[PDB]
Amino acid sequence: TTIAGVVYKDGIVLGADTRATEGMVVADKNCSKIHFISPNIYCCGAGTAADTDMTTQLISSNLELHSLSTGRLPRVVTANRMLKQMLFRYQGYIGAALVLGGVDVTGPHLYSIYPHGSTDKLPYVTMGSGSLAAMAVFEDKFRPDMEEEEAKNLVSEAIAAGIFNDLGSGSNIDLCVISKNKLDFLRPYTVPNKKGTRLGRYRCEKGTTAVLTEKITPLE
Amino acid sequence: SYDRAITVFSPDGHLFQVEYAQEAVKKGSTAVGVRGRDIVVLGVEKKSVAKLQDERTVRKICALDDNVCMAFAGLTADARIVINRARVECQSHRLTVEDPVTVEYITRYIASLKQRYTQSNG
Amino acid sequence: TQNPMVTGTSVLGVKFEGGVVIAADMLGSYGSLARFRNISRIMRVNNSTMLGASGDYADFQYLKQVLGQMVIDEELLGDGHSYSPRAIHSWLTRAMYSRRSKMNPLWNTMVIGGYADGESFLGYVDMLGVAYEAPSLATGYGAYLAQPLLREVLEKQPVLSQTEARDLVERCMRVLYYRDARSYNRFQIATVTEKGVEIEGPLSTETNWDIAHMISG
Amino acid sequence: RFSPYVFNGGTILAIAGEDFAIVASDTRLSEGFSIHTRDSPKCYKLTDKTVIGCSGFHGDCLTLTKIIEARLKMYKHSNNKAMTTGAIAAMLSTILYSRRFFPYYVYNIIGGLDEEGKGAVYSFDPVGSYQRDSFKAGGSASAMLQPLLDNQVGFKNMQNVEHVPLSLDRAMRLVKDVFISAAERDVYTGDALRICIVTKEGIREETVSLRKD
Amino acid sequence: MEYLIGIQGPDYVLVASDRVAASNIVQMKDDHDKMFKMSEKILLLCVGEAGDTVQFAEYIQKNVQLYKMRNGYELSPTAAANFTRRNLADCLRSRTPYHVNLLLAGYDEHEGPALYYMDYLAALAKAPFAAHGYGAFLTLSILDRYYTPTISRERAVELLRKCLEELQKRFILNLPTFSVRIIDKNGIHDLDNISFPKQ
Amino acid sequence: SIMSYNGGAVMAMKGKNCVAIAADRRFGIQAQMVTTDFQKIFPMGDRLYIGLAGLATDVQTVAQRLKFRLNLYELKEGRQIKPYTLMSMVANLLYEKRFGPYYTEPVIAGLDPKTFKPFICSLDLIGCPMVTDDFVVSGTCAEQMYGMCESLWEPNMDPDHLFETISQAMLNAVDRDAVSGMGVIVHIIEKDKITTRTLKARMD
Amino acid sequence: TTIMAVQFDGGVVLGADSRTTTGSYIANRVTDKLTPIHDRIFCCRSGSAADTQAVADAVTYQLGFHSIELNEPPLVHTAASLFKEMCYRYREDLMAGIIIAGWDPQEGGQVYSVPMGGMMVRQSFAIGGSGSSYIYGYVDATYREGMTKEECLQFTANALALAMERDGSSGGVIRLAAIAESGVERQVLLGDQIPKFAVATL
Amino acid sequence: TTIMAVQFDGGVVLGADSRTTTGSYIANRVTDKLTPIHDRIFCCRSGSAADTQAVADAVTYQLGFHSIELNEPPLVHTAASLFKEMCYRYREDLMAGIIIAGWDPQEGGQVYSVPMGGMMVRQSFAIGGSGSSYIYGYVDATYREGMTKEECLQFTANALALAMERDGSSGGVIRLAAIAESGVERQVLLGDQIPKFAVATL
Amino acid sequence: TTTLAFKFRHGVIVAADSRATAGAYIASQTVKKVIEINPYLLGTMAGGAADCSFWERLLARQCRIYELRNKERISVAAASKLLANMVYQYKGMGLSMGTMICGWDKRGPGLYYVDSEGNRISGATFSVGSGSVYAYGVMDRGYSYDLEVEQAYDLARRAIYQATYRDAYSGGAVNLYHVREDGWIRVSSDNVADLHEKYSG
Ligand SMILES: *[C@@](C)(CO)[C@](*)(O)[C@H](CC(C)C)NC(=O)[C@H](Cc1ccccc1)NC(=O)[C@H](CC(C)C)NC(=O)[C@H](CCc1ccccc1)NC(=O)CN1CCOCC1
Ligand SMILES: *[C@](O)([C@H](C)CO)[C@H](CC(C)C)NC(=O)[C@H](Cc1ccccc1)NC(=O)[C@H](CC(C)C)NC(=O)[C@H](CCc1ccccc1)NC(=O)CN1CCOCC1
Ligand SMILES: CC(C)C[C@H](NC(=O)[C@H](CCc1ccccc1)NC(=O)CN1CCOCC1)C(=O)N[C@@H](Cc1ccccc1)C(=O)N[C@@H](CC(C)C)[C@@H](O)[C@H](C)CO
Ligand SMILES: CC(C)C[C@H](NC(=O)[C@H](CCc1ccccc1)NC(=O)CN1CCOCC1)C(=O)N[C@@H](Cc1ccccc1)C(=O)N[C@@H](CC(C)C)[C@@H](O)[C@H](C)CO
Repeated sequence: TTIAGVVYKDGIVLGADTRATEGMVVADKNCSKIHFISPNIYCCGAGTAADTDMTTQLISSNLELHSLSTGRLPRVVTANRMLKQMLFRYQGYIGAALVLGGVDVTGPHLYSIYPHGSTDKLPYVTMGSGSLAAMAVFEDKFRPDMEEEEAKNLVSEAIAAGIFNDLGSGSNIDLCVISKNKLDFLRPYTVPNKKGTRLGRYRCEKGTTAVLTEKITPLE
Repeated sequence: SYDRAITVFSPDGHLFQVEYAQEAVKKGSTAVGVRGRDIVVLGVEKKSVAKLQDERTVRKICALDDNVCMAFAGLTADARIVINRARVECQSHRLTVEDPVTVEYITRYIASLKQRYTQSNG
Repeated sequence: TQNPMVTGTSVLGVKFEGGVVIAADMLGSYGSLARFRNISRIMRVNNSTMLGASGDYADFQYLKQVLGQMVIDEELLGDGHSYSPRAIHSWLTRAMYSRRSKMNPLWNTMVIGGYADGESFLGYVDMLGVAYEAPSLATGYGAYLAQPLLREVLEKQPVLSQTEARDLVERCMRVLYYRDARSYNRFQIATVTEKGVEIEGPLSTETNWDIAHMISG
Repeated sequence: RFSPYVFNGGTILAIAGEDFAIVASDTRLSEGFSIHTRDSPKCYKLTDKTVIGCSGFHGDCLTLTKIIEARLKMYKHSNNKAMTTGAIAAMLSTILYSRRFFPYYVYNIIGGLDEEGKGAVYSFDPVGSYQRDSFKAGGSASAMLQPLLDNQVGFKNMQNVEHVPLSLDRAMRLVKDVFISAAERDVYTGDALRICIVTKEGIREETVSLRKD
Repeated sequence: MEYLIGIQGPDYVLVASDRVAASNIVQMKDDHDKMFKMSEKILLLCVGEAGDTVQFAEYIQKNVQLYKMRNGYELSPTAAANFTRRNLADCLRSRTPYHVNLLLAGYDEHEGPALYYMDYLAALAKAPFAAHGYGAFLTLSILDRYYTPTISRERAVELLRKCLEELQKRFILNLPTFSVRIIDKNGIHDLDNISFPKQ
Repeated sequence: SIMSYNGGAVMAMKGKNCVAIAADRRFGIQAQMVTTDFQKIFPMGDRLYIGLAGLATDVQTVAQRLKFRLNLYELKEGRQIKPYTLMSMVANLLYEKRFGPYYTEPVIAGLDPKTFKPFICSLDLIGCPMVTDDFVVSGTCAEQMYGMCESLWEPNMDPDHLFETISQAMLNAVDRDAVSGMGVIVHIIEKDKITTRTLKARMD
Repeated sequence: TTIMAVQFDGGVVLGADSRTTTGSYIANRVTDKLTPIHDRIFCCRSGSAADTQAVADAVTYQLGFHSIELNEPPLVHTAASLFKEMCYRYREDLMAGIIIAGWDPQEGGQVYSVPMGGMMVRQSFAIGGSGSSYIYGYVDATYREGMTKEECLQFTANALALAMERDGSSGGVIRLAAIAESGVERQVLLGDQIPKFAVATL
Repeated sequence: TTIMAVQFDGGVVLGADSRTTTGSYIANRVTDKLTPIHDRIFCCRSGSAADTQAVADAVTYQLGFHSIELNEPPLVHTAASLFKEMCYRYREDLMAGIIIAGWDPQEGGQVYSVPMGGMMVRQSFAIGGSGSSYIYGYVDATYREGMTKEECLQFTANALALAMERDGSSGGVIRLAAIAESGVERQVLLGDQIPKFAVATL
Repeated sequence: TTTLAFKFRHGVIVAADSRATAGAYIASQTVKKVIEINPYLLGTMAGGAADCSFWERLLARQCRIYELRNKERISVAAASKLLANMVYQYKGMGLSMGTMICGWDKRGPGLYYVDSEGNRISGATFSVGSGSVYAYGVMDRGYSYDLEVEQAYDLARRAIYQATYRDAYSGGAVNLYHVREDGWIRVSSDNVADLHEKYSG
């Protein structure tokens, strides 16, 4: 996992790769790791896939209930509290490293949440197997109050570093821009990796597969 | 749960609920049984012949095990309960003890069950 | 060595136009303790090559002794032949693998920089005898932090000037000082050109800490 | 304690034709979750007729390579002739078994031409067990490469298909294809594919490109 | 160590087991029976751990009989097999798992003869013939070599004899005698015990 | 490995307006084969199949409990189930045992009962969903299956090319694995019909 | 971590480094290790980040409800006692070294230590964290009773600087907090602001 | 244990505690840790008693023969090099932390450290032993270049006192040695002679 | 693996599969598991591939040197004893190896089983490998000393086949050799896929 998150002048940029592995084999070439929490809050997930999924879904649900009862737009601190308290209650057995980003009535907020339940509120964060590379890119080329396209470039650059330098990351770069009045969920923001084109035709023509038994069954 | 005393003593020393249950038995279809030398016979009366009803699904005679059979009189649903619990007990006896079951034993079990229901809360 | 004691962390290397540059902090750590904050982890092996070392400092001192002796031994003959950087790299590979196979490794990971016959050399050697050549090298946490930066530049511009490479190195040392808990804000830069090997004195890295005042918002 | 082994990845392939022999490999050297270098071919030219592919632990790869070189020279000095391919295979077997109780962590495939000019592959296991093949894969992505070649070169599981001998061209595109596919799934396979073709003319070296993730 | 074997014919199921109950290095019983009558047309061949076998087998048995009493008709061999498999699978990840390997033989008035195989992990699989224990490793191949779907019960018994004789030849365990029964439209029939006059 | 105890292989492929799902037929315990006709693919309704590879017991059990919940679903609601819905259902069922998981990796292949839009996904043993547009594999020979699928699969295949493709993939992947094989079964399902074939395969 | 708290007349002075590490990697070079429990009650965290954060939250909760229920400014000893109860009860499940310090209308400036055991003791000054080991001597030779607020400030600044210099698990920036009846004066020493000392040359 | 050695102009100053422990028991509350290797070459021992004693003996042997064979006052660097060779060669079998210091006609007062690794480095001053951990900060904040002999004496005295106060494995008495061209001036600080520091009260 | 060998009136029949695995992965199906030591001496091969190959090759070398030195051919007993003695010196070191030395001797047909464990026993029939039990079944159910040649071929081939059917680590192709007095002869090499068609229908 090679996710990341940054805070700029008008809001927050979230980034993530799309490689999912089992063993040392790529299982999913295109996996969405940027999750919907609330219409103003998104969260990148790294670690145990099912854990990040179910956790992010559960907290999203609880926040929907929350805002439904309050009638207001959900705060980021709330998602942070829910996440950290749940994760801490399970003492790290839920393999969920998270980058929580969102815009509030109080402004832009970015948290990093480790599976043991600890959180850090920082202007920029990275998580995943490729987090060191991305963090290097951030530490090298970050400045406070960036413009939107600048921040998008920085984050995509970080995720790219993760993609090419870490064997755990690969494929595409997904971004999510969140300002005080806009939500750009750019899915394929960049496809820096492409499968080589086939040089042959290994197409098997009808009949080459021997059959022992057949049974057709009509439907409706 | 429902912690309420249902069957209690009356000032004259009667258990009214039990007597009422006996009156409910009195309204049941007649059920007689006799014991012979090499055979034993059980017969039940007024089976409420509607001729549109399947006779099999309303029999008042039920087998508890290969050794013991049983007829009843009164509330049929309650009888279903008692009969099933009796069958289960008949099997459990085989489980805990290699030997099958005596008629006296399963009778004692049924009786104890009924009494337990005469002295339990709710 | 089965259990390393006093150790040094990352070592960086990168080729440039007509030379090679290498960096390494001057820290010897005893676990989490910054025990010896003034030691050189860079050696001048003759005039065409140079060596930076990560890992157990004592074993590095041993290799320093041995290599120094080899260079002296060769220089005594004066037969017009000398050890090329590639040769030194090959020898070091052989040695590390030999110790590895004796189940008694020299707990070191090394970067050899050099310049001979107009070509820039940069070689990596493990404690297991894993060795290779590359335009950029980073040992330890550098390999996770500095190397991604180095590759980003080298794949956008293969040839760098000496000043460019030096800048890149400085920035990488800054990143390492930021993120590596066993590093130190006091490092050395060695350089090979046709003019020879030059090791520059105690350098510091400028640090920005403005993100300290971004707790609230 | 201390482990004298580390897996450095790498995939390797050899195909034997009627008058040629292809030995190809990726160029990625990695360790753990990191890339050591993208320019590290696993192919080694032994003789004009023989090329060796070595994958696995890089230390043992280098060492075994240099050993094979030295012993080639020795044989040349001893018999005034170059080592035939099969001879190199047998020698490699003995050398590998010489460390039966401290093995080289190396998967070896030898590709070349025999004494009749025909192509030949020899596949090895880390301790010297070898056999002659028409085509074989080894290294990390081996299980991804093998099944296709079983189908396309061995014509296995195909009904009423013709047994046309593999040409150099088709073999080349097959190699490029299986490596391109392997780069998709194996995380240890990528960067570049080096291919070595061995014919009566000699040894050509081609270099296709693979993805960098 | 225990041995089970089942061979399904066109209209019958032939089952056999060893008669040895052994502990440590001694045979403690030479007439042990590994079969459990569950229906008039269903046999359960259970084998394995010490108490687990008898406990589990008897539990299943009494539950099947309970079904019969409650409903007036017996479970089909298939329903029985899936019942036992359900019970065994439920206890697999519990505090008290039953380490038992089993065969289930049966005859249905509709589906005919049936033989089932069950791992201790409760993996149920129907088969024309099966075997449990180390002896299986020596007998299954033989069953592969000579079995035909239309085999007569006489020929089936002869095949069983080939298997048991093979056990007498190669197997290091004693196993002198064997319980043999058959199941058809007329229920369970006890056959003459295949035995070998050792001593 | 627990997964390798029984072995097996399950694959699903996408087509034009059709879909395919295949699996080997061997039921074995470690190294010995017990049965050659073991069902690993179960119909969860018309034009919607699931294929479970892994520990045989958990294959059967997950299949059965899934059929339980499915039946209850199609009873409570007056409709057949959508592929996505079935996927989420399986995911939930598996994740309920997060800390004591079934050892099986399910693969769902079907057509949208309302539309006809093809659908293939796979899941963790703890129920993490993964939807693809080409193929999905699960089993002891996953690497071999990936090898074949990455080189044989084409986009818009007709119900005949899809069959040949998934069949060659399954056969040639399985033939390089010792605990997968003893026959291969393929279900090719389309809007009008379902075609079930057992391939001619090695039995060693 | 290197945490510290010194008591002067009208209140206390708190100090901490800002380095948070997982393994040898610095997951946060700028952590705020001084956590507000109440208006004039702070705590210094060391050990597991998750543990100390959770405990700090819980104690803030409890102490908030308690102070509301009493309608009085909470005693520092009370906060320290809540921390003590939590850390002692779950000593086998928590990795926490805490220094609870602050001002209180009844007892003035107070500093309490709650080390990993779960015990509690009031001290004139307290140090904790991995780096504290390297400054025991300095802090022993430099401490003088009757220090002014600014003197304590400079004191903790120097000590923390030394510890950060020596300890690899400590570093980054210096966070200071001054607590008295007046309120809370927080400040941050970074770069050249951090006290430097002569390193041996020849 | 806790050793120390500081370099001044015309020579060096050595210091050590005197506690030798096996487990938590003090097998010798009055150890002599400063061991003479040659007329003006001393070494400070820490770690295994047996190991350091054996190595010290061996080095005294070798250096004696060497100095006789050269007919010259042995270089301090040479003694340090013998210690270095022994400790590095048998690093997996020895538990020794050594500080070799002394005077030498060619290089004057010298101090070298040979920690458990087997490495060797010259330092303006050096500390070792279990107690050294507690005085890194003090020794960092107190050291000043150009110290006089008596200043170095007082320096090591104070540092050792602090370390002994904090470290349980250190204590007993303070042994000091002054080495210059003049010779060797050894002395012992005991009881009230040992520097004391203000302990926190209220 | 799944090799087997039995001696009857007309010599010594030897048979084997050809599968070679590296875990569950099938690394090869074209392995010659019957090593041709001498034109009168064969050696089956099961267990560790490299171990068997190396040690039996060395055995062949030794037998050749014996032939040159003593101006006569080595006996089956002497060859088996040689191999057993060589292997025994490495007992406990982890050599996985179980082989059969077959041939024709001055004492007629000879067959020995030799272990890496240290076993060395002469016998009529033998089956070695992961699928040895399955082979033992059919082989024992069909063996006789008075078997005619083609019958013996059928028995061996079928036994190896059934073995490959049940044993997950046995397959590929059944190879069959016949050892006669004037030397051995390579009888057959039928693939299992074909033998399936032959034996089933
Ligand atoms: C100073 C800095 C001394 O180091 C301090 O004491 C600080 C103070 C606080 C504010 C952090 N202490 C730490 O930084 C602390 C020490 C520690 C390390 C390991 C175990 C216990 C304590 N380290 C951390 O807080 C980091 C920071 C982030 C949130 C990651 N986290 C970790 O070190 C965790 C520890 C959890 C753990 C894992 C396994 C067994 C026991 C505990 N690192 C991991 O968990 C690593 N791993 C991968 C993820 O999940 C499985 C385990
Ligand atoms: C110093 O470092 C400071 C004070 C901190 O330790 C001092 C000063 C030195 C120069 C004397 N060092 C010690 O006090 C030292 C610690 C040590 C322990 C173990 C190995 C190496 C160093 N104490 C000793 O060396 C002491 C010497 C005499 C007995 C006074 N012996 C030991 O500590 C025993 C080591 C032998 C050993 C045990 C197991 C495996 C291999 C070798 N340790 C014992 O426990 C001895 N014994 C058995 C248990 O009950 C008590 C008695
Ligand atoms: C198969 C895909 C769809 C998902 C995959 N799942 C799996 O790999 C699951 C097991 C997960 C698990 C089970 C029990 C206890 C803890 C974890 N594995 C299996 O289902 C099959 N095997 C059975 C036996 O052998 C090993 C696995 C996964 O989560 N992969 C993680 C990495 C991982 C963590 C822990 C255990 C196993 C794998 C991932 O992709 N993580 C990325 C973030 C995403 C996917 C949210 C990142 O971290 C990046 C890409 C680096 O890997
Ligand atoms: C690459 C293949 C073709 C050969 C294979 N080699 C291997 O498996 C080599 C052996 C490495 C080794 C190291 C130290 C000491 C000894 C061996 N291992 C590896 O290549 C790498 N693996 C690492 C993880 O997966 C498993 C192995 C092998 O020998 N397989 C044996 C089984 C075996 C025995 C002992 C150790 C390991 C494996 C085999 O096929 N034996 C057959 C007969 C012979 C002559 C081929 C039979 O046993 C039949 C087929 C059943 O397996």
